[PDB]
Amino acid sequence: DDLEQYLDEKILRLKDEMNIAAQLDIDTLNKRIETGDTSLIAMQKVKLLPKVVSVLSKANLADTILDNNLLQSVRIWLEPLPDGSLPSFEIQKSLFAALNDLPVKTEHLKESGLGRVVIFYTKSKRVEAQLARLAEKLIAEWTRPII
Repeated sequence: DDLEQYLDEKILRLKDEMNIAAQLDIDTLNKRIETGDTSLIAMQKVKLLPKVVSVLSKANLADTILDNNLLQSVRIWLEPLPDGSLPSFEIQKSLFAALNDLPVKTEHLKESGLGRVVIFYTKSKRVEAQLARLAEKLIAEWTRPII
């Protein structure tokens, strides 16, 4: 309960770091676009990805991850930009593999916005089939009646 506050703060700091990385990468992309300089490339998310995968993979962190809406930040990494473009394949595959192991429920999808993003992955022509089908399996599962 102070052990539980320490876990919360640790997940909340990752949540912030993920959002800062995503915003930095968007700034870089916009600059690469404005200037046409292809030596500018967004790297903040990929540098942070190993930590995100590590944390998301820890069984005893599931409750803290789910209770602190870390899936919101996961959703921000996955979500399409307004032109419809997606993060790299490596980010998609790493995040979806990590989500495959988390006990996600409808309430988390609603609160994080992840539900509508995972649905988008089931439909977008830009997504590799293996990930589109995994997205379709996960959404069915996460929203299942619960016998």
